[PDB]
Amino acid sequence: KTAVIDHHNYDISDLGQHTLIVADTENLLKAPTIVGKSSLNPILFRGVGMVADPDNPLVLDILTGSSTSYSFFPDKPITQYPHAVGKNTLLIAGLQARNNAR
Amino acid sequence: ISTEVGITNVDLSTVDKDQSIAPKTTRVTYPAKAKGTFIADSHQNFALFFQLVDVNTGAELTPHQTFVRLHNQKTGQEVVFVAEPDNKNVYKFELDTSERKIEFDSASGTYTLYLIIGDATLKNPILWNVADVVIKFPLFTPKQEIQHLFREPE
Amino acid sequence: EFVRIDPFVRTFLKKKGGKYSVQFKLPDVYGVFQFKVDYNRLGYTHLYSST
Ligand SMILES: *[C@@H]1O[C@H](CO)[C@@H](O[C@@H]2O[C@H](CO)[C@@H](O[C@@H]3O[C@H](CO[C@H]4O[C@H](CO[C@H]5O[C@H](CO)[C@@H](O)[C@H](O)[C@@H]5O)[C@@H](O)[C@H](O)[C@@H]4O)[C@@H](O)[C@H](O[C@H]4O[C@H](CO)[C@@H](O)[C@H](O)[C@@H]4O[C@H]4O[C@H](CO)[C@@H](O)[C@H](O)[C@@H]4O[C@H]4O[C@H](CO)[C@@H](O)[C@H](O)[C@@H]4O)[C@@H]3O)[C@H](O)[C@H]2NC(C)=O)[C@H](O)[C@H]1NC(C)=O
Repeated sequence: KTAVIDHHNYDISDLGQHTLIVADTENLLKAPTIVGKSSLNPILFRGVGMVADPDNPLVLDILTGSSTSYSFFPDKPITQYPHAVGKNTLLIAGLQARNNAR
Repeated sequence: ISTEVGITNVDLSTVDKDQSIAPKTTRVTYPAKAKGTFIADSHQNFALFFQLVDVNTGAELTPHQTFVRLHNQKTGQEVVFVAEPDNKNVYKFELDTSERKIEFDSASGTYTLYLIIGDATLKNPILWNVADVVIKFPLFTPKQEIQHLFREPE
Repeated sequence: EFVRIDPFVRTFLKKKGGKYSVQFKLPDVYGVFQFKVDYNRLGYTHLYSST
């Protein structure tokens, strides 16, 4: 039931929950093989925020969250430590296995 | 229905682990930068106490997200902490060196204390750094070239 | 990389014609040595050829 909630980067077209998150083109992977050569305008996102191991050799992070975005239940107050609270909130995350499976 | 958040009382304290000396406390406003830089180490701990109220009849309004994040300018690392609202309607934060060694992973450097606050019902997503706090504790790249060292001929 | 258990010689391959080719000398130690060409990059596939 969680969402990538961000209160500084929500688009105007929102339901009042700030669930829609406008991700900038700065925090991207910066590898032209994956995310293309051209320059991109800020993208739109509405999904569940995942996290990946820092000392993981295989995993990639195509698109991380912003600097203030946190992922927690939009209805319930924050009691525990929220999962992937900062810029380690992952939005798009890829894997390149040992058999080269994308 | 939306609301306008406001911060009323903020106290930047440098508490000394020793009982004998009284703590030194300095106050600052919402859109302001604290003069000077505070220090927190084994001998001295950091303390911040703040209260949040609404513009009209602000009876102890509690935002959904209130994270205190310290950004290290030199290395880029940042650490985010939660805020605890004691039953006196005072949000409090206590920065210790021995107690919170694991969070910062025992790394000494200068941090900036940004405060993130704002929720689904607040009008303005506040973000102002209180002061610079100095904290001090006690694969996909080519590898290095190797050349072979031959036996010296007699 | 020219490895036996650990690399003895590491050099940069240089392009000529359509192939990356390098010429060098074999170290003094005798044994069974193998060439590992491992190309790993961010986004590209993993290349690995050992003879
Ligand atoms: C019988 O069987 C035995 C079992 O196999 C054989 O024993 C083996 O023998 C080989 C070679 O004789 C040993 O390898 C060497 O160990 C040296 C000391 O070990 C260090 O090990 C740790 C460092 O290694 C770690 O490195 C990274 C770090 O994370 C890690 O990934 C890696 O896996 C490993 O854990 C360290 O912790 C220890 O404390 C020790 O310091 C080590 O110095 C040797 O490295 C040499 O050689 C290799 C390849 O030969 C090079 O890649 C290195 O860069 C380094 O190269 C130096 O020498 C080359 C030629 O000798 C030069 O071309 C290089 O430029 C470089 O020269 C510099 O250093 C010289 C001083 O030595 C200077 O004079 C130069 O000017 C340069 O400054 C190598 O790793 C095995 O450890 C050993 N295994 C066991 C189990 O004992 C035995 O040989 C068999 N018997 C016979 C007769 O063959």
